[PDB]
Amino acid sequence: NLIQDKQTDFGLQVFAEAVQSAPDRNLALSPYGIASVLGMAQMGAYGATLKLLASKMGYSLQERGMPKLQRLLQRDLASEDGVEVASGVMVDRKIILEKVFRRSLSKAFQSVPHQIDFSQPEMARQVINSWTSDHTDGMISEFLPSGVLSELTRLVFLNALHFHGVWKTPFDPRNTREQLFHTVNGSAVSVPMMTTTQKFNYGEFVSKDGVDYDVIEMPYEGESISMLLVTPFEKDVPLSALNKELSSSRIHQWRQEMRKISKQLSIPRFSMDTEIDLKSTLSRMGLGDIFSQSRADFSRITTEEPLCVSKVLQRVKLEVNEEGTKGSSATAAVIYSRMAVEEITLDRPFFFLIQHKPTGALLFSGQLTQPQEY
Ligand SMILES: *[C@@H]1O[C@H](CO)[C@@H](O)[C@H](O)[C@H]1NC(C)=O
Repeated sequence: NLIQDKQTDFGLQVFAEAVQSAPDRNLALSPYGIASVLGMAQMGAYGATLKLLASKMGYSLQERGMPKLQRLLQRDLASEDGVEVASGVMVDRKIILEKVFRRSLSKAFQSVPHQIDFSQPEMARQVINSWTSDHTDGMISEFLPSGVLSELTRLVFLNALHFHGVWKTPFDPRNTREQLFHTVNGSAVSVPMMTTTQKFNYGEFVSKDGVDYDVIEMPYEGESISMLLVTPFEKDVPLSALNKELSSSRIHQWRQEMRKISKQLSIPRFSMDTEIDLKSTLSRMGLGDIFSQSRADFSRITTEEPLCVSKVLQRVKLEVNEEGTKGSSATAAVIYSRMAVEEITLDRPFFFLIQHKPTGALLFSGQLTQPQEY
């Protein structure tokens, strides 16, 4: 809907700032997860800080009927098989919380703020890691490494997501082969390339800046979730040129302009485990003041003292491999055609989006720039 698209757009903007500052690195974020934590921050914000957040995000969770929308969204995504996701706010145990913040987090997120003794950073780390692990079924067992929290840490918003998908149609691992992937370096490296032929939802598009590109869709079993793979046509045009195609409306027009068509698709097998501290990106988006001791207004969290965000952290993890619906065939029925099936091989950096179709939410937005890394 309208506000789903606003969340998707806000999260893709964060994604687009992240890749702009690190064009050569593998990166997976969760637009849903990012909107979720900044939605938590909104519940605590007041005055100019609320106004700032609401204007950058495009909506306000403090407005009538909005907590129920956040809550149903969160409920629908978390209930997907394969999805383990956790968001929460961790606040120093010494701070006296306002009831309104408690009531807001319960109404929109069915959560409570988690009080942490940050004056003992290594204990705080173990407590936060165990909580995150318990709430992701162990899939994110050590959310934070040492050196992130300090004794000065007061308020942390975090989101953790692991996703184990099963393709509707399995890849045959016997069809997986070492083939060359071209990095932004110009260098070529040989990696396992999974391959399959099937009728694929497929479209060709051109960006605003006249860059020609394709998008191809691959469903997980159930078809509530599917991955969209997006890449420049020309092998020597960088992935960067596409950063601004990623909007919820552009995704809407991809879905109505795409049609099924036989294709031989080859894509690297890869895993990503991306940890990100979102300060630098959010500040590039104009949200720097939420981190400022002098300018941030979280009066809804506490009125007894100044308070600004210490950290906004996300960790996202997924493994993309051959696994498909058990006992299903890797291969279509043999239909003869004088039509040569076009090959699409993803042997240069590409975007991948993983979308929940009922809500339209993006569980992931990532770029693969080097398949041999996480
Ligand atoms: C590119 O630089 C050299 C080869 O040109 C290599 O050692 C390095 O790891 C490459 N980096 C990436 C990200 O492919």
